[PDB]
Amino acid sequence: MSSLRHAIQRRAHKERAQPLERQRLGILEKKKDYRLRARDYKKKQAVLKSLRQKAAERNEDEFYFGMMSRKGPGSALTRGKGFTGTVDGDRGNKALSVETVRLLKTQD
Amino acid sequence: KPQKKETYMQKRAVVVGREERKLRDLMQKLTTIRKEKIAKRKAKKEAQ
Amino acid sequence: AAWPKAEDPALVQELLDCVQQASHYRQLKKGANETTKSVNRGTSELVILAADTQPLSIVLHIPLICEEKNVPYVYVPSKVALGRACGVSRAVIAVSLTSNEASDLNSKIRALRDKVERLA
Amino acid sequence: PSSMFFEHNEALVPPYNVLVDTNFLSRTVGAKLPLLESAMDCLYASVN
Amino acid sequence: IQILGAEKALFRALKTKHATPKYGIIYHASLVGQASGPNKGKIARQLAAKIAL
Amino acid sequence: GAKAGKKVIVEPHRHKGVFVARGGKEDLLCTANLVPGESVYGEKRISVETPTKTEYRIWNPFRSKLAAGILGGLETIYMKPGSKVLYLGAASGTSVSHVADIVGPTGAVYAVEFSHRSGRDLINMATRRTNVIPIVEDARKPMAYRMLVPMVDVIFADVAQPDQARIVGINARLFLKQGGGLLISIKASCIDSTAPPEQVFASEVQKLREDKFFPKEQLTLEPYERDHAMVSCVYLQKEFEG
Amino acid sequence: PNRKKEQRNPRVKKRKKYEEKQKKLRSVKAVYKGGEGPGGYQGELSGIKTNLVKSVKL
Amino acid sequence: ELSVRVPQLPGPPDTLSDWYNIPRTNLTPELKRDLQLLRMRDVVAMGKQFFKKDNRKDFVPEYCQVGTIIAGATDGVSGRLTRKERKRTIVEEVLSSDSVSKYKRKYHEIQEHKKSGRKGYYKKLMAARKR
Repeated sequence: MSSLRHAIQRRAHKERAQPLERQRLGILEKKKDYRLRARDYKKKQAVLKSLRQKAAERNEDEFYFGMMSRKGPGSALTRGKGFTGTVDGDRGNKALSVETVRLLKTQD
Repeated sequence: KPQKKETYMQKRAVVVGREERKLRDLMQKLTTIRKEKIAKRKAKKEAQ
Repeated sequence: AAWPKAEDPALVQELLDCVQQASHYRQLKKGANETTKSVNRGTSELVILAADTQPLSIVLHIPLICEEKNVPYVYVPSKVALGRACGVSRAVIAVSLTSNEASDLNSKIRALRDKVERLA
Repeated sequence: PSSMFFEHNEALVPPYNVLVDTNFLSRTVGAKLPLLESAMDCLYASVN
Repeated sequence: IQILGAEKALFRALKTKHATPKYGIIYHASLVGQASGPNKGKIARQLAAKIAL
Repeated sequence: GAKAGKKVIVEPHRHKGVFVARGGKEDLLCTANLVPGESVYGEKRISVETPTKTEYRIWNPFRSKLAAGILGGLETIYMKPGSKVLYLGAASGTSVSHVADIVGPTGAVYAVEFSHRSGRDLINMATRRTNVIPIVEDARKPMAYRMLVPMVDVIFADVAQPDQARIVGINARLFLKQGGGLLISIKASCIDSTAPPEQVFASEVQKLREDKFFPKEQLTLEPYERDHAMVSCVYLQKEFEG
Repeated sequence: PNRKKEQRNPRVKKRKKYEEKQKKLRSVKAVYKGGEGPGGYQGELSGIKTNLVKSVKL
Repeated sequence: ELSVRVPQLPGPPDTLSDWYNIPRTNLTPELKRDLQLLRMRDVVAMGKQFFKKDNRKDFVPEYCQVGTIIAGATDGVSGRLTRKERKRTIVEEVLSSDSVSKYKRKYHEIQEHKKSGRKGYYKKLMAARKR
């Protein structure tokens, strides 16, 4: 049980460190750090597998009405060197009319 | 996309004073300490 | 002027005996300003006021705060006897004896303030 | 409630207030047992 | 002369790029008190120019 | 502490007429001052210059059992602005000023005091506030002020008497509407000095129920006063107004 | 096993158990603990919450 | 006697009728700083004084009014802020108070704990490998 064990039965076992001749390579990854690494990789691969399923089973004739108010991801040919697959969003700025810029420049 | 050119509404911004920057820095420090304290309290309550 | 005056038959001496008991128990405030401060801080359970005071307006000003805070007050007829009962070596005209959460004096306090509430 | 120190009711001091249910009352008449006398002999104190 | 007296709001607005006050002491004259709406500010301008002359 | 000159903001409470002024390190309770620019008993008050005449007055819970009950968390206090309140046990008019400041100019507070010098202080503060009328009479005999008190909506009862339930019973039989709100402040050491306070409170609630009230809330206002309770009850109904 | 300096004395253990169970009581109910101090009323020193009803609904 | 009338025909309430007309919040940036300070007043007194955890989604109430304590007539020697301490906002009073160094110390401990292993650590590991 738990009362049938001495304090030397309860005593913790210490963890060894990376050798000092090899400490420049980083920390010695043990089971806990390996579990963190494996959890992060399995999570990222699960998201990527779901994205690959969604890109495979895509209707080529789909029509949402946000397509008339968004700029598409395009291709590398149409966009150019600045091509990421992400749809570009708006930063909030807008082209500003001349009367309001006349007001702002009088204030400045 | 992070904008690289500087817009006119960024060029015409008023340089803020010293007292308002001290109040801004104090509000930054208080909000960070509040967020860390809230995360610690929520972790303790989740353990219980 | 002192309408809740204590009468003779073994009520004045019960009051002064409880006063001496509380003064031994260190649960008692002496003098007009200390009675006033104890009533205004609300720790007072009962307050004894002398009635033989040269001009009586002092032990007339204390009953207003006692009636506002609703604590019992009662007049004993001798400030010399009140000072002798407290153990002061001076004449005391106002005595307020406070409340504590654990004592055996509080039974005497409770019976005394029941008799005083019947006197009023 | 006041006078409760961690499932110890300090409000109950003699004379004890005792609520009586119909099952207790039918069985204390059935067992030839006087009600207030047996309650006082159980608690060693004055009940109402 | 249009914004004499409204100098606190004036220099606050000029330093924070807000909109300046339209009038100052001139508001409690007779001739700017008959107008209503934006004609109040227009009459304040015209009255301040005539006051300067 | 809550020093003079600190800036506070004043938000409304859950109750009507009461506000809570919070700021910095101390949140306090306040009521809108009826006569602005003057304190009754030397309390801290709160001036706000609206974009002058607006002032709020701080409500001491250690001095007044109603503010002690409000900070304890009563479900309602029955006194909206414009409701008549019969105050029994209006000793010197300290909390009666805050009740009058709650009920406002269109309400009325009938403040009954028995002693005479407390009556002088009450007549002074009711000279200041024109909606509290002072009645120097014994609350045990409500035939004295039946010309003065019309049928009120709320009764406050802060009398420290052993016959407190009978006093409130006859006063509410004479001057309380059908379904009338009242708040009674019970002091266990003055009701029954020998018995435990929870048993004293249950006995007083049972006596009110025999005297035709229906009790709906009860709190022991403990961090402000020892062995005190505040019992809220409705006269002759289950709901408050109708 | 190794036991505590508190456990070697049965009175001091029952002193520290009472000090921490009187401490756990203040976190549930409200103790009186003296009225207003000598300084007066410095405000309700730890918050006022408006939407909280703490009365025993009879 | 009896005159021609003036014809005056051309949402949420402005003033509360039941609370003696508290005006609606003019949500200035200083009042917004004050309200953020009031929801963070547990952090301001750094553990010396804890507060009732009132955490709604919006900290700005609908009706507020920024006022000032005037005077308690019984206490006026130490319960009264001096002329060099009566400041304009509440945040200015917090900044004029002490323990601003205490806030900065706690902020720098949080900043070390949050820069503990994120990306400068990995830049240092990559440089030590490449050397």
